[PDB]
Amino acid sequence: SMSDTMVVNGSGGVPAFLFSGSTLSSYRPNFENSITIALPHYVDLPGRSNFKLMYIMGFPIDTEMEKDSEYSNKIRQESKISKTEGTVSYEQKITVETGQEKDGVKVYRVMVLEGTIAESIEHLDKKENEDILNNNRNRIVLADNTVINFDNISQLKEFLRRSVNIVCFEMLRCDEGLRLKIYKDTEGYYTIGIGHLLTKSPSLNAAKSELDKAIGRNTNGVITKDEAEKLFNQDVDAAVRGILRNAKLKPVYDSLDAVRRCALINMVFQMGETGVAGFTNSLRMLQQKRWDEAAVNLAKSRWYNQTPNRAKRVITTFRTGTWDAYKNC
Amino acid sequence: SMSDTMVVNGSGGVPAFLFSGSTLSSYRPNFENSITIALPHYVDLPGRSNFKLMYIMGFPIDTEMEKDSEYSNKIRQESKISKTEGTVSYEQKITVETGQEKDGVKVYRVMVLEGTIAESIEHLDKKENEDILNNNRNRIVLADNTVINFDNISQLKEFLRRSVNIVCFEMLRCDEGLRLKIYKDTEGYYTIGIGHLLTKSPSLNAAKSELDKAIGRNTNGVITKDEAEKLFNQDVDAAVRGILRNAKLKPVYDSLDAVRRCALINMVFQMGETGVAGFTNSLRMLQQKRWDEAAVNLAKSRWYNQTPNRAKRVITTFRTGTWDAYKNC
Ligand code: NA
Ligand code: NA
Ligand code: NA
Ligand code: NA
Ligand code: NA
Ligand code: NA
Ligand code: NA
Ligand code: NA
Repeated sequence: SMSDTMVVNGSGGVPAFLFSGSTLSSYRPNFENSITIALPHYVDLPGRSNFKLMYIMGFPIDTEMEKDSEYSNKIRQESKISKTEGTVSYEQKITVETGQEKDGVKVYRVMVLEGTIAESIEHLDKKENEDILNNNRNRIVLADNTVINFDNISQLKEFLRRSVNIVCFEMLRCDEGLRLKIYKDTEGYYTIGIGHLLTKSPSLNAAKSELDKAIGRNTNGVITKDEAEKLFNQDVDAAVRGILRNAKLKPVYDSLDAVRRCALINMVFQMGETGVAGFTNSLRMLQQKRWDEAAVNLAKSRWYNQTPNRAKRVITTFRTGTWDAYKNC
Repeated sequence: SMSDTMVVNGSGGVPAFLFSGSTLSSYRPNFENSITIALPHYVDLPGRSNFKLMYIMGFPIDTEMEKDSEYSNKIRQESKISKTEGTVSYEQKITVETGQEKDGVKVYRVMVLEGTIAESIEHLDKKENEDILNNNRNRIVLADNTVINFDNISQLKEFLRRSVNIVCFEMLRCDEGLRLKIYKDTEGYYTIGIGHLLTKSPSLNAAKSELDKAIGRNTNGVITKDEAEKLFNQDVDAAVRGILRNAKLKPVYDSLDAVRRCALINMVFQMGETGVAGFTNSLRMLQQKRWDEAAVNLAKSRWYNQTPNRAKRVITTFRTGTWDAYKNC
């Protein structure tokens, strides 16, 4: 007929932009002739059940079908973990995929294959990955082969950041408290959650307006426990973003392990970025991993003199890289 | 190891730009679920032996392997047709492919699937196809499943144009002669081949310089029969290019069949583009397919009066759309 399609190019699809962008993967299959990389090659991911991958042009495609097949996976179970408020334990590897599904067939491009949460965060922020992530369904395939389906890409990125930032949550809760209703801090300012300053305005309505903006709903000044975690995530993200823009803080931050990063973030929560940036000598000792020397030097500061109990806890965290000071808080 | 590749994107390959550009194909397979178009689907091309295609994202891939396989073709035989000077009969459909081969494995993207030569010419000139054609090996798979391998894309395009233009060759040979050595035309000007004017200069050296430039070698004023065909192809191509830029000639040309196009090209060879563009009424009659009226009107012209024998032959070609006037020339 006249409407028959005679010319095909790369437009559309089904899923969209399927072979665009990049994939991060420590695993790299070894098949064999170089000129046949664009031909499909199938492999079972080492160490995993029901995890067959089809490679095309070096990219992995994860297909699931209800129909039994030697070339696709069985339909995977959905995880019970909340896509809105849940986390994945921060040390587990994850697989991040983007694609489409319908009528018992699922076709997903693998974007991160058994990567860390932090690797996943950086990878999904790459500009070359915007088109594929923004135009397809995004999911995580967990280490146990269950799946978390996300409503949109931002929800997935927020879940990832929540999973890494939660590592600092109980530490800051210990030091700053956790409140689910607006209260006044020791300076008279409206605050909620884990030391989250809403406004310096004496207007309670203004504080509620700020809270509603941060949470994204009409809270009437009351939040859930998970929303305290949401504000905390926003605050940690802001702190880290500022640290990385500050030539006095980036090198030390880049050098620290997760637990010690929490201690640096704790200092920023307490005294602000500029204040922490003033600790030139102690920061240098931390960057050089001179833990005992750093701890000794931090204790000689006005910070330590003003709040010695919290400072002792933070300093022990820098000295040891453990949660010893926060056990049973 | 530290050099291990952890990030893969679309760069390189193996063959290069394999899923770029567009494919022209009257045939369109019917598989089945929309979201699985990026998964490989295999089909045997209807009406052909040893012609299995692998479809990915709507594009066909033609693979050949020495190793026996249910998923690739047997190695195809090379055609005896000359890649430099040969042709394919102008009514045969052809398959144009671009790709790579080595060590008994061949992987080719199908660019035109059983298309006409004219369709192939237009398709391979599309800007979106430049990258894939310029960076891979180009071949034609003929209707008999034998293959013509081209040294580069220009050689393939020239072969295609030669195959369509040869249709006019014996007609113009009949009317203008064929000479393999430089001679002087009736106006004293150096000429060769099928009425190919080299220069109006009285310098034989200048004529040889022009000839060497057109042919692309040191000819010393002597060409082969196939080189007369090369000059003819260049002249037909130039004539057609001019016709399509001329608002007075394009509509009639667009409307004519192959044989009648040769008659219009014959007129341009004889009297130049501007001269042919003067035949407003006769061109209009041709465009409207009023063959008898056009033939009657063309015979009333000064052209007919000056060269009635050639004009009678050209006019019969416009009247009938046959080679009747050129049989046994
Ligand atoms: Na790893
Ligand atoms: Na690593
Ligand atoms: Na990894
Ligand atoms: Na210091
Ligand atoms: Na056709
Ligand atoms: Na057609
Ligand atoms: Na066709
Ligand atoms: Na006329």
